[PDB]
Amino acid sequence: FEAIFGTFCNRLEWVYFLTSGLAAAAHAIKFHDLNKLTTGKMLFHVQVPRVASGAGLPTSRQTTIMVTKYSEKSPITIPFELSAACLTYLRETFEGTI
Amino acid sequence: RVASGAGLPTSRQTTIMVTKYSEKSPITIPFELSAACLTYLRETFEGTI
Amino acid sequence: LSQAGAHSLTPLSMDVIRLGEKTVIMENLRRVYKNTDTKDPLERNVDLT
Repeated sequence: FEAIFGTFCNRLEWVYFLTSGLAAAAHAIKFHDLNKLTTGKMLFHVQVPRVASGAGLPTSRQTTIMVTKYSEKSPITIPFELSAACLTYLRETFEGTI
Repeated sequence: RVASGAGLPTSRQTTIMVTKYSEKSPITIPFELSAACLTYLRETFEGTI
Repeated sequence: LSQAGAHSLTPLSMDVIRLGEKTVIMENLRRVYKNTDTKDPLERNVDLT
Protein backbone atom coordinates (compact mmCIF):
# COMPACT_ATOMS: atom_id res chain seq x y z
CA PHE A 1 0.00 0.00 0.00
CA GLU A 2 0.92 3.67 -0.39
CA ALA A 3 -0.61 6.55 1.58
CA ILE A 4 -2.09 9.83 0.32
CA PHE A 5 -0.46 12.28 2.72
CA GLY A 6 -1.99 15.41 4.19
CA THR A 7 -0.50 17.98 6.55
CA PHE A 8 -1.36 19.14 10.06
CA CYS A 9 -0.98 22.73 11.23
CA ASN A 10 -0.62 23.43 14.95
CA ARG A 11 0.91 26.83 15.71
CA LEU A 12 -1.47 29.37 17.26
CA GLU A 13 -1.21 32.79 18.89
CA TRP A 14 -1.48 31.81 22.54
CA VAL A 15 -2.99 34.48 24.80
CA TYR A 16 -3.42 34.76 28.56
CA PHE A 17 -5.75 36.88 30.66
CA LEU A 18 -3.14 37.88 33.24
CA THR A 19 -0.63 38.66 30.48
CA SER A 20 -3.12 41.09 28.92
CA GLY A 21 -3.53 44.63 30.17
CA LEU A 22 -7.29 44.15 30.18
CA ALA A 23 -6.73 42.37 33.50
CA ALA A 24 -5.78 45.71 35.08
CA ALA A 25 -9.47 46.62 35.09
CA ALA A 26 -10.32 43.29 36.76
CA HIS A 27 -9.57 41.74 40.14
CA ALA A 28 -9.40 38.08 39.13
CA ILE A 29 -10.57 35.50 41.67
CA LYS A 30 -10.56 31.70 41.27
CA PHE A 31 -13.53 30.50 43.35
CA HIS A 32 -13.96 26.79 42.66
CA ASP A 33 -17.50 26.51 44.11
CA LEU A 34 -18.87 29.30 41.90
CA ASN A 35 -21.62 27.21 40.29
CA LYS A 36 -23.23 26.66 43.70
CA LEU A 37 -23.76 30.38 44.39
CA THR A 38 -26.96 32.18 43.40
CA THR A 39 -26.38 35.92 43.87
CA GLY A 40 -23.69 37.78 45.78
CA LYS A 41 -24.16 41.17 47.38
CA MET A 42 -22.17 44.02 48.93
CA LEU A 43 -23.81 46.42 51.39
CA PHE A 44 -22.35 49.93 51.61
CA HIS A 45 -22.80 52.09 54.73
CA VAL A 46 -22.62 55.88 54.29
CA GLN A 47 -23.28 58.58 56.86
CA VAL A 48 -23.78 62.00 55.29
CA PRO A 49 -21.11 64.67 55.85
CA ARG A 50 -22.44 67.74 57.65
CA VAL A 51 -21.56 71.44 57.89
CA ALA A 52 -22.55 73.93 60.60
CA SER A 53 -25.51 76.16 59.77
CA GLY A 54 -25.46 79.93 60.10
CA ALA A 55 -27.83 82.01 62.18
CA GLY A 56 -31.39 82.27 60.91
CA LEU A 57 -31.11 79.19 58.69
CA PRO A 58 -32.64 75.71 58.96
CA THR A 59 -30.24 73.09 60.26
CA SER A 60 -28.75 70.21 58.26
CA ARG A 61 -30.05 67.11 60.05
CA GLN A 62 -27.87 64.01 60.00
CA THR A 63 -29.18 61.15 57.85
CA THR A 64 -27.69 57.66 57.59
CA ILE A 65 -28.08 56.03 54.16
CA MET A 66 -27.00 52.68 52.73
CA VAL A 67 -26.92 50.95 49.34
CA THR A 68 -26.20 47.48 47.94
CA LYS A 69 -24.34 46.09 44.92
CA TYR A 70 -24.86 42.72 43.23
CA SER A 71 -23.49 40.63 40.37
CA GLU A 72 -24.52 39.41 36.91
CA LYS A 73 -24.17 35.84 35.63
CA SER A 74 -21.97 35.26 32.57
CA PRO A 75 -22.15 31.59 31.56
CA ILE A 76 -20.00 30.54 28.60
CA THR A 77 -19.70 27.26 26.70
CA ILE A 78 -17.58 25.78 23.92
CA PRO A 79 -17.68 22.25 22.42
CA PHE A 80 -15.10 19.97 20.79
CA GLU A 81 -16.37 16.82 19.10
CA LEU A 82 -14.17 13.78 18.46
CA SER A 83 -14.71 11.11 15.83
CA ALA A 84 -16.29 7.95 17.21
CA ALA A 85 -13.82 5.86 15.21
CA CYS A 86 -10.90 7.91 16.56
CA LEU A 87 -12.44 7.72 20.04
CA THR A 88 -12.76 3.93 20.14
CA TYR A 89 -9.31 3.80 18.54
CA LEU A 90 -7.86 5.53 21.61
CA ARG A 91 -8.74 2.61 23.90
CA GLU A 92 -7.26 -0.73 22.85
CA THR A 93 -3.55 -0.71 22.00
CA PHE A 94 -2.99 -2.64 18.77
CA GLU A 95 0.33 -4.46 18.44
CA GLY A 96 0.59 -5.27 14.74
CA THR A 97 1.81 -3.14 11.85
CA ILE A 98 4.05 -0.28 12.94
CA ARG B 1 -12.19 29.94 17.95
CA VAL B 2 -13.72 31.73 20.94
CA ALA B 3 -16.18 30.73 23.66
CA SER B 4 -19.32 32.83 24.00
CA GLY B 5 -22.18 33.20 26.43
CA ALA B 6 -24.44 34.07 23.52
CA GLY B 7 -26.91 31.49 22.30
CA LEU B 8 -25.46 31.62 18.81
CA PRO B 9 -23.71 28.34 17.93
CA THR B 10 -19.93 28.12 17.71
CA SER B 11 -18.31 25.73 15.25
CA ARG B 12 -17.97 22.12 16.40
CA GLN B 13 -15.22 21.38 13.84
CA THR B 14 -11.69 22.44 14.75
CA THR B 15 -9.14 22.77 11.92
CA ILE B 16 -10.32 23.64 8.38
CA MET B 17 -9.18 21.82 5.24
CA VAL B 18 -6.95 23.52 2.65
CA THR B 19 -6.10 22.19 -0.82
CA LYS B 20 -3.03 23.57 -2.62
CA TYR B 21 -1.04 22.83 -5.77
CA SER B 22 2.57 22.81 -7.00
CA GLU B 23 2.47 24.93 -10.17
CA LYS B 24 5.69 24.10 -12.04
CA SER B 25 7.17 26.72 -14.40
CA PRO B 26 10.19 25.19 -16.18
CA ILE B 27 12.76 27.35 -18.01
CA THR B 28 15.13 26.60 -20.90
CA ILE B 29 18.27 28.35 -22.25
CA PRO B 30 19.86 27.52 -25.63
CA PHE B 31 23.50 28.36 -26.22
CA GLU B 32 25.17 27.68 -29.57
CA LEU B 33 28.66 26.27 -30.09
CA SER B 34 30.26 26.51 -33.52
CA ALA B 35 31.49 23.19 -34.89
CA ALA B 36 34.84 24.87 -35.49
CA CYS B 37 35.28 25.71 -31.82
CA LEU B 38 34.55 22.09 -30.90
CA THR B 39 36.79 20.51 -33.54
CA TYR B 40 39.66 22.76 -32.47
CA LEU B 41 38.89 22.15 -28.79
CA ARG B 42 39.46 18.40 -28.65
CA GLU B 43 42.05 18.13 -31.43
CA THR B 44 45.61 19.48 -31.19
CA PHE B 45 47.33 19.70 -34.57
CA GLU B 46 50.71 20.60 -33.00
CA GLY B 47 51.87 22.28 -36.19
CA THR B 48 52.55 25.85 -35.06
CA ILE B 49 52.13 28.10 -32.04
CA LEU C 1 -12.20 39.84 48.04
CA SER C 2 -9.11 42.02 48.48
CA GLN C 3 -7.11 39.23 50.13
CA ALA C 4 -7.02 37.21 46.89
CA GLY C 5 -4.54 37.81 44.07
CA ALA C 6 -1.63 39.17 46.11
CA HIS C 7 1.73 37.43 46.71
CA SER C 8 3.52 36.64 43.44
CA LEU C 9 3.95 39.31 40.75
CA THR C 10 5.89 39.35 37.50
CA PRO C 11 7.04 42.13 35.14
CA LEU C 12 5.71 42.46 31.61
CA SER C 13 6.37 45.30 29.16
CA MET C 14 3.44 47.48 28.02
CA ASP C 15 2.89 50.97 26.62
CA VAL C 16 1.40 53.72 28.83
CA ILE C 17 0.16 57.31 28.62
CA ARG C 18 0.32 60.16 31.14
CA LEU C 19 -2.84 62.30 31.37
CA GLY C 20 -3.22 64.70 34.29
CA GLU C 21 -0.48 62.85 36.23
CA LYS C 22 -2.65 59.76 35.88
CA THR C 23 -0.94 56.84 34.09
CA VAL C 24 -3.52 55.04 31.94
CA ILE C 25 -2.50 51.69 30.42
CA MET C 26 -2.75 51.16 26.66
CA GLU C 27 -3.95 47.99 24.94
CA ASN C 28 -4.49 46.45 21.48
CA LEU C 29 -7.11 43.69 21.62
CA ARG C 30 -7.08 42.82 17.90
CA ARG C 31 -4.55 40.03 18.52
CA VAL C 32 -7.14 37.69 20.03
CA TYR C 33 -9.91 38.16 17.44
CA LYS C 34 -7.68 37.43 14.44
CA ASN C 35 -8.50 34.22 12.53
CA THR C 36 -11.99 34.04 14.09
CA ASP C 37 -15.39 34.64 12.51
CA THR C 38 -16.75 36.40 15.61
CA LYS C 39 -17.15 40.18 15.59
CA ASP C 40 -15.13 42.43 17.88
CA PRO C 41 -17.15 43.71 20.88
CA LEU C 42 -15.02 46.87 20.76
CA GLU C 43 -16.72 47.40 17.41
CA ARG C 44 -20.44 48.14 17.54
CA ASN C 45 -23.09 49.37 15.13
CA VAL C 46 -24.71 52.70 16.08
CA ASP C 47 -27.96 53.91 14.52
CA LEU C 48 -28.66 57.62 13.99
CA THR C 49 -32.03 58.96 12.85
